[PDB]
Amino acid sequence: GKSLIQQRRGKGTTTFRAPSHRYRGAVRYVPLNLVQERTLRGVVEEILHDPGRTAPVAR
Amino acid sequence: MKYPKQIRTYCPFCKRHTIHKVEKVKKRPRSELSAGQRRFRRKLKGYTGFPRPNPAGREKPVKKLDLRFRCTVCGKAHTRGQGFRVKKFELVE
RNA sequence: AGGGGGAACGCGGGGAAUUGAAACAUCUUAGUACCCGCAGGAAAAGAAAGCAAAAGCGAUGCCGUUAGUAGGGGCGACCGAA
RNA sequence: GAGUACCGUCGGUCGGAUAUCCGGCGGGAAGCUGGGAGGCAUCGGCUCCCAACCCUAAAUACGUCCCGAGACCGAUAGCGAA
RNA sequence: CUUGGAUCACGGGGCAGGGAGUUCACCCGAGCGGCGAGGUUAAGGGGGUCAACCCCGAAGCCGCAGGGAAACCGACAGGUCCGCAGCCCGUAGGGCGAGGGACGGGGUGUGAAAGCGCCCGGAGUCGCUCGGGUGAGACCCGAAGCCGGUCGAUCUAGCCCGG
RNA sequence: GGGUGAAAGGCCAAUCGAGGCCGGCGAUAGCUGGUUCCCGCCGAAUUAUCCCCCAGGAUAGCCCGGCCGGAGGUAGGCAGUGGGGUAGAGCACUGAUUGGGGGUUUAGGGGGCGAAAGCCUCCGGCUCCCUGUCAAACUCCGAACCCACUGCCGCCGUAGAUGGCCGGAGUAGGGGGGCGGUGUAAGCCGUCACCCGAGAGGGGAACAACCCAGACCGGGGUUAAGGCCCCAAAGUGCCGGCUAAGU
RNA sequence: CCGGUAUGUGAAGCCCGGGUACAACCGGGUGAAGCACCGGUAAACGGCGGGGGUAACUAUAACCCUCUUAAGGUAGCGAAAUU
RNA sequence: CCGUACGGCUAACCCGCGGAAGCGGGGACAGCGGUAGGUGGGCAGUUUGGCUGGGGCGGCACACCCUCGAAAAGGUAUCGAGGGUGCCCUAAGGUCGGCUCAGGCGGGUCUCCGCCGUAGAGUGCAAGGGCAAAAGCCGGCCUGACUGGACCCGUAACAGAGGCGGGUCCAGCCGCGAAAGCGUGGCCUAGCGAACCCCUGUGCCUCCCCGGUGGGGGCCAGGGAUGACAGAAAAGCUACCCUGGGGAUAACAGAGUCGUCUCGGGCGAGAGCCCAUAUCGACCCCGAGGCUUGCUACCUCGCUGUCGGCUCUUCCCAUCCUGGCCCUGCAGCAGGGGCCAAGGGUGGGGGUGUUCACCCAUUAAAGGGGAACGUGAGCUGGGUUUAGACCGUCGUGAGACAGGU
Ligand SMILES: [Zn+2]
Repeated sequence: GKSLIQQRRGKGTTTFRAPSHRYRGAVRYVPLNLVQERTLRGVVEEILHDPGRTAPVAR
Repeated sequence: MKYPKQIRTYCPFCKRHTIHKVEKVKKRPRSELSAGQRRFRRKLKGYTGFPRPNPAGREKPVKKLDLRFRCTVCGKAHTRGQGFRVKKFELVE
């Protein structure tokens, strides 16, 4: 027999991959060997639209 | 159909007519230390299909009668002709 | 120091199907075609924890026979040593 | 000369059949008053040999080549190519 | 090809050249030839005027004893008859009569045994050629397809990047 | 056996219900096609049993070549010893089949005098006598013809019989004509062994199997089937009778 | 398909007994998953009936008697691209 | 002493963060290796019979017995006619003795005596055959329904044979009977089956130098089955379909035949006010043609495969009108029925792919057939038989429909 879309997605072709080069970076917090108790302070400077997040991001 | 329990017949060891009890033969199953069964076991092993035929559900409506006749003076058994098919069979006096 | 090259011959691994059995599945085709690796002018083996049978031989390797035999096998078609 | 001889089990392979060889898994020795083989396993007797480390010529196979030959072809033949 | 071809059945424009029962291994038989209760050498060795020629080499295979699953046991170099050819007596016929046919006796297996089966009264082996069977591409041509390893998205399908 | 598919099995370099290229590969086939000089001697079969057998094979029958052995054999007929159940015929068994008569009354449904299932019958039945019809699965009878054996005729045979051994095949779609079963018939299935197949020549206008007749080569003559007005070789032939419709 | 598993069966291994001067071998016990069992699920696959009788002339049956299913085709549309 | 179910820990192992070093979380689970059972068209390899007046659905003529067919020896086929077996029986089997059946008549009432009775009954089960001091019924005793072995007939003629079946015997041990004699299942003809493998019985031979034990192999006999019965272990679609071939085999036109079909005839029942024949002509009997349809399977499987329509030419007569005549239940006008006659004519439209059939309005009348169902190297292209898709039914499904679009 022939294949399914289910089954062709699992190989990783341009017909199925994510175009992540189009997105803004990943969103993580901070590594906590740095945040022992120091309670960093920061300032927001921009709010932006990400095509891979279904949510705005902030710099 | 009715057969007696004891019958007076020729015993080829005593070489004369003695009295004989009538026994049916009870069927036992195959042994594992036999050569055919050994062959079968080693041909079933590994990656194969099935190497022999497998007829499932093959029988006659009526089967013949194995019958052994055992003397009383010596206690040795023997066969008495060929077999004959009947559906019912019961031993009596 | 290695690396790449070399018809056929060589050592080591992986491994089909057509076909035959007047179908076919165990078998056969066949450890074949083909694939991967490693060497040479030859390679590989080689000096008994062996063969044998009341007698004895004395490392390996090649030819001729043993022999279509012992023996394997839907005990079928067929395969097959020392 | 130890995960070795050996024992069970699985897969492959062999003529190797309850008696071939290779590998995986689980167990596993004695060690010179010692140990192995003798076609199912075990007991006894007798016969033969000392594994788990290494090297080794000669007789052999081939012919991308050479010499030399031929009840071979003779330009639609003979190698695909005189 | 067909029961059946002038056929409204197939092949058939003309000429020249090419073009289809081969080779091996085993088995059954024959037409000749050699030795003969024995026949025959293979690999190989030696010699030579060196791929021709000559001598050695019987390992092995067949045969001389068969029966039986096996253990095991282990036979008639002629006792009788009928009789073809040919020979002898003859005048039509009669006698001996190889080879041929039929009895009798024996070995063994099976069976208490008798009887039954195979076997026994000396001919095989070694070659050349031919016919055939079986297997190998196996008289010549013809498949659709099955398996293995490499090549391709300048066509066309889809996606990304930059226009 | 993978890709891509707004899904049509659509596209993947004029190739897609699984690409192209070399290899296994001179794959296999019981199916179609082909198979190269001359003369001479002999000369078939398409049918019984078995096969997932029915377009194919094996065992036998039917042809050929060699040899052994050694004296009978029988494709025809005459007489005899035996067997048989067909055609035809008939009703003696099985079973069917018209009607009229007697005799007895009933297995049973119609009624009346049924004073009450009877002494009386019904219309049926049962036994006989006449009358009229039948049989692939009937026979008290019964041919022609067929088979086996024995003896004689006749043929073959010592220039080698019946018979036996060894080897090489081909044949497993048959058809005309006569007989039988089935079928509205055409045809289907068998049987017989004369012909075509595998058979020239002479005639039927021509015709595979209907008649004559079986064929080395050169020549001569008489016949067969059938024909004799012209085509066309040979009679406008002879006697008796019929047809008027080109029958 | 899901869930539950008290109970039955259910392979290898392990344990007991017999046998084997050892093994093969025989018997029993333990015994998962699955099956069997009990339940939920139809915008899950699919399925959704017959024979009779009856009203003031005739017709028709609003009605009743029965045989019967897991349940007996609802609203609508209907000789239909389905007759 | 051996396992377990559960709770807990961190030090193996997995996760993350991080040059690293370590820190955090989980944790002896998981993952990894080896083994055992299940589920499993997700992927593969294959099978899915044959005969068959084409094939398929149906049946079994696919193993056996009897009668006919069947042609007076033997043999002889068809999807030929008519029926049966795939068992039962310790007696329904062996023998010995005694006795006779069904049906009816005549007595007696609702099994009793006598008689006639060739079998008109019965036989374990079909048909045929056999059988009367019996081969039937009534009884008494037994188990030859045994062992070891030879030869011959059939299946299967003539003429090949594996397995099965029957028959004539030798020897042994036995039964019945006074004896002779009979008895190797059922009066004869049906009731069943290879190789390999396994089970049972019996008593002997053998396992790699020798000898023991356990276990294995062999000879002989009996049994477990292949019904497609001289023996594979086994379901379907193709309209996307491919190859090799077939007129050995259908649909299509031809040939053959003519039951059916169209067109007719003989006879005279009866009907027609009465009157057999103006007209009609039953029931029964005899035919032509080849324009319907079937049956068969002789030609053609790549010649062409087709229906209707348009265009164009020609023929038959069994005559619709047009010409000429005869009978009438023919007053005239007309009608009905028949003879000669084929020179000419026989048209236009509505729905339907239609042919035919139906309808309208006119007309002298608006006939029926053949020519490869005339005519696609002449056109068209509506229907029908490809590949796309929809509905209804059938099917678990792939899918099908001589059902529609
Ligand atoms: Zn005894």
